Amino acid sequence: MLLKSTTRHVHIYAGHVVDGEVHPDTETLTLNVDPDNELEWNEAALAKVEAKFRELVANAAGEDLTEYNLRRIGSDLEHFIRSLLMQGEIGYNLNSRVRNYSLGIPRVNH
Amino acid sequence: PAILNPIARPEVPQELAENIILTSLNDVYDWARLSSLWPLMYGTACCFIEFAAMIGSRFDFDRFGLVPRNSPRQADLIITSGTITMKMAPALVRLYEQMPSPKYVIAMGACTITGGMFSSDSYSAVRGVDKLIPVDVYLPGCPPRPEAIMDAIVKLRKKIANEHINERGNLAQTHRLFTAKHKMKPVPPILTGQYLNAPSRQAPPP
Amino acid sequence: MQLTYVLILAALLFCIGIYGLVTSRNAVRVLMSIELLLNAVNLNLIGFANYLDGQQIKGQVFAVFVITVAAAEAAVGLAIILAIYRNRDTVDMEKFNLLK
Amino acid sequence: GLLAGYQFVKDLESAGALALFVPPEGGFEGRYQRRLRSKGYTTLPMSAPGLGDLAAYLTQEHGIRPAHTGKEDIRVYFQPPLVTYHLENLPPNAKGLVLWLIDGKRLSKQEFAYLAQLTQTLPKFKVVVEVGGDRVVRWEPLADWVA
Amino acid sequence: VFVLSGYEYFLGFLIICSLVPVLALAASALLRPKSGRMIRLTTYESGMEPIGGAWIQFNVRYYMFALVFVIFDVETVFLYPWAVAFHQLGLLAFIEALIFIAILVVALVYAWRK
Amino acid sequence: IDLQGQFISALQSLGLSHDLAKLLWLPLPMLMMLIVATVGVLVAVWLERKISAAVQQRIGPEYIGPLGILAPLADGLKLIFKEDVLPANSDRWLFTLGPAVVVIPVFLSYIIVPFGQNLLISNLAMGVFLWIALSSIAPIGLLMAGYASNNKYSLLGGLRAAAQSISYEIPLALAVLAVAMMSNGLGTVEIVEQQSQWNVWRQPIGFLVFWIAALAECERLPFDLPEAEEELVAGYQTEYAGMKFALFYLGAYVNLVLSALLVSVLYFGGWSFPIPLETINPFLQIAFAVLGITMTLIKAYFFVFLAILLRWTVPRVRIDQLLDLGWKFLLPVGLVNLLLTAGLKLAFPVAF
Amino acid sequence: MDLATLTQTITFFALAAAVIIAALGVVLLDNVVYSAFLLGGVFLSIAGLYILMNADFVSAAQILIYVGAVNVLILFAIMLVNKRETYTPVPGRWLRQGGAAVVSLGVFALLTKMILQTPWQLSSVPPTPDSITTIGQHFFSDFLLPFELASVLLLMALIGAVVLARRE
Ligand code: SF4
Repeated sequence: MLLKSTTRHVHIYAGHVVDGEVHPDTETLTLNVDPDNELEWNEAALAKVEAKFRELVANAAGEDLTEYNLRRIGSDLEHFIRSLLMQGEIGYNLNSRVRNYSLGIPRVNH
Repeated sequence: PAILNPIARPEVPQELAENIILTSLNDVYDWARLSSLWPLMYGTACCFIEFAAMIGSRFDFDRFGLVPRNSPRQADLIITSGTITMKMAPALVRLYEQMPSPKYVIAMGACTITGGMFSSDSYSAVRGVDKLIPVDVYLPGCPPRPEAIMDAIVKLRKKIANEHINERGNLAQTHRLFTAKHKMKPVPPILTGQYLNAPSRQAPPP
Repeated sequence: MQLTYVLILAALLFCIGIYGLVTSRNAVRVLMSIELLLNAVNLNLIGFANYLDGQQIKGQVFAVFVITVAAAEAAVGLAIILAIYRNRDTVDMEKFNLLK
Repeated sequence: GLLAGYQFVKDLESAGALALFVPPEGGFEGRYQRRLRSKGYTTLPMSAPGLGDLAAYLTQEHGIRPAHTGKEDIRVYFQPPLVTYHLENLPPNAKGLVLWLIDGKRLSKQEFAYLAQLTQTLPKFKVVVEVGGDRVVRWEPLADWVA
Repeated sequence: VFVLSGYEYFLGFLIICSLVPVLALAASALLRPKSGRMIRLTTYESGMEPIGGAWIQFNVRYYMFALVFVIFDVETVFLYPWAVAFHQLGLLAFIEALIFIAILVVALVYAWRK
Repeated sequence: IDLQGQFISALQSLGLSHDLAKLLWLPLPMLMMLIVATVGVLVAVWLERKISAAVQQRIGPEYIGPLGILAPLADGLKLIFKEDVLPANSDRWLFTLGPAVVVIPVFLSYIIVPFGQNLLISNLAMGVFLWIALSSIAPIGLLMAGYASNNKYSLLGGLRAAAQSISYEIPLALAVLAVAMMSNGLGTVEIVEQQSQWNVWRQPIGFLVFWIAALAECERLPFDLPEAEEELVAGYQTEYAGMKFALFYLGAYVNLVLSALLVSVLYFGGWSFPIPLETINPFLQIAFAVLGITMTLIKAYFFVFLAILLRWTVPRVRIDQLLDLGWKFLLPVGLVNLLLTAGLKLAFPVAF
Repeated sequence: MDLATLTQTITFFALAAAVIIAALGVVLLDNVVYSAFLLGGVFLSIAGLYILMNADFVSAAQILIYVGAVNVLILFAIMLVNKRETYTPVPGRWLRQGGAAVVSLGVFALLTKMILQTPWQLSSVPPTPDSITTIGQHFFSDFLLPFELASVLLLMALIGAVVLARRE
């Protein structure tokens, strides 16, 4: 059965989405960055997140398949997203939905 | 690096409607989903006991139409009631996401919007449910007066009315998804039955 | 609406029930076809009762006894199938060949 | 009433600052907010019990000092103004930036007068305040209801 | 020939009652969010995910009652015209039907003692 | 006033093919009974919702409308507006067809409830027996909802819904056989025109039998095991979210209303302010029609009231304490009542 | 040439098409649960066909016993014996079908050759509506032995199934 790490705007599983199911395979490691649209994504920053994920699974993982490890990966991605969202690549969506600043309020960098 | 955590400056703004026959029907739509919010009995700590006292007869919440419901699928609201440890959190995302789309959230307590007292020197608490699901209304206070929950529901009801019917595009999920082969040596599940049928309980060793 | 096509429809259920009676792989799927056959005969009887012998219906009573006995016999059949499922642990009717 | 048009929007565009006397159920006021969003206005409610001088959070740039809990010694964030930032993050075809305040009872006369005077200056900006009360949703200019 | 008089409402009402579900349910898809198909399709096992294997450990605890129900439910169909004709019949058909009922009661006692 | 006659004649005066005229009067009562059925559902929901608050020193909805009058309106409109979800391995045909199967026959059984003489749809010579028949179709829909769901949690509690519904139909049948003795047949008009000055006094036992077997149609907290919220969450319903759950909800309450109306017509009568009515003329017919309708609704309301009032007085029973009512208290007693009524009609054929 | 006889005709052909289609669904579909529900559909359609033929009691009884009780019993017995239906094919899986088909088809034609050749006795008299009092009279005038003897039939069937499915 699945072994997942469901934070906000990072959901990681251990199967292969065929049409909307997941089908745990033990080796596919899907990802679902920001489903709820807390952030407005570009084509570049999202690729940076993708590459971080790829070089964070393969480059440093050779131990068991616990939820501990996937949760650690999700934490590293959710900190990388802070970095992208502070530096100013991506930003909040502003839409008339919730607008809760889960990551941070806007600063000015004095 | 000039305005950190910025706003995105959208375009193609919203293309709202203006005719009266549709906006009155929108008012009926919102009033209907409004005045019959059906919560989910989700209890983890004393916030649930105040929610239970809210069920009671000193002051119910059956009026303005709330039925405490037991399953997520029939439900419309998670009044998040208690602390969210790091071992029950997926058992909350799997209750939230496993629910129909026009659904709302209330975060009662301080142990579930910043971790409260357990926001420091704790190693198993989630310091805010707003980093698990999109909280829609916040009310503070470890155990709050359960009539304050009805203030939060007043404040949530005047936000359901703030919605529009040609605006349900901000209600689905985009699923920006990927795949990655790996090598992490799967282990067997050590979480089964076998509490008394295990050989070691019926076996004083040598 | 005529007697002729009622008889033909019943005969067609009879044919289909035979097809399901010979084609069956399972063992619970045979009683279903048998019940179809019994339904067909009931249908013939009711047709005869309406058209041929009306002022004293006499085939409707016989159909009552038919549905009675068919229910009882289906009960007993499923009881037997529950028991063979205990030993062989299947209902693949082509595994019940104890002769060569 | 049971059905209302867009005269609320005209009253708001005329006066600049209204004061809703909705009931204490919060079920029959968000529709007028919708009628505003149905025109081009964009909203931001930010719950006055939590606003300070109302010249530092709206006009000027102020310093928010988050919660340290023994860890992470005192630090500022300097969030920008609420009225010169959302007003610049509008879409292109934006008529204005209305301002909603849920709990207005807790505020005082002085900042009511300030918010009223702030409608004329800083043009594309309007105000509404939900001062709870009457059993029928009626409104009044916010220059009135004071002095 | 059709002597039942009292139908021609059963038909149309079977139609309209088979048409309320399909129509109240078709008046939902016209106005509702669409599918949300990734993880909202999973099966409710109280927050946690299902274990696996997923069998039931079947039992006769619900079969045998259906069996005896089939018996005693076939039986009642022999009693409605008895009750309805009890005006016309009188005696020697009550004596002749309490035999039926007594043998039924013997079956009931058999199922009861087990 | 024979409204059928004037409707057909006035419509036959401008032509329209008199057979076609007799054809075009069909849908009017056929939808009027749907109107009063839906209204009875709304009333039953509001009644339970306020009386379950009176029992507890509580106050039900008063902010929806004046007094919660518009609460089930909100519920229904919402459940229209909600998303529907079809879980992973569940079947597509059976899932959205279970609730239809369990809901339809309860509506279809409204072709026998009188509300007044010649103020019903098509008095069938079979009548109540057709209700006993159509009520046995619900377990198929329940098992459909159980099988058409990967939720073992559901199927484990959908089989016990086809264990009580398949258990409280035999005494439900015997208690109405005991009425078929008296009334020369099975039609409701004949069950009730036998009362001209009531069967409860002569069926003091079958009343309890019918009324316990009707409450226990997967309805009320004395049993309602397949929706045992505390034992196992909503049983077979927990995967039904939008309008399908509304179909189940509707079905429960409308079946309760049908049970109340049917106890009224069987044992008390949808007429008959208890004096021998018709001892005291269109303007008088329109008066006694209203009087009979009103008294019918009085008795139906009293039974709805008692039914909902057991829900908050009577903790549930596991499954063995339940099925030891059927075949051990309702079925032997129903047989005894049947034999008693038979013997008494044989000895004392007068009064029956 | 009428509206009242036209509804009977249309209803009859609709019910007959439903019967045939649902029986073919019972017999041809690989999954058996669908077959059981379609069998219930067959039973309902046949109960609706009987009403056209002036049999209402037996129709309600078919709806009360077969679909009500027997079909539920089959829906229990089927999940009693579901194990993912892991059946490997045989080489002659087609052969048997073909044989059955032609055999079955022949019978139909043969029966049809009878049904259209023999001069039935239509007996033009209006039937009787009271098809329930008459059956009561026949259970105690003509067909009394089957009543009294189906009693012990049901007893014996209960005694049999109770001691053939018992778990021991
Ligand atoms: S916030 Fe207070 S009431 Fe809520 S769980 Fe924490 S300590 Fe308990």
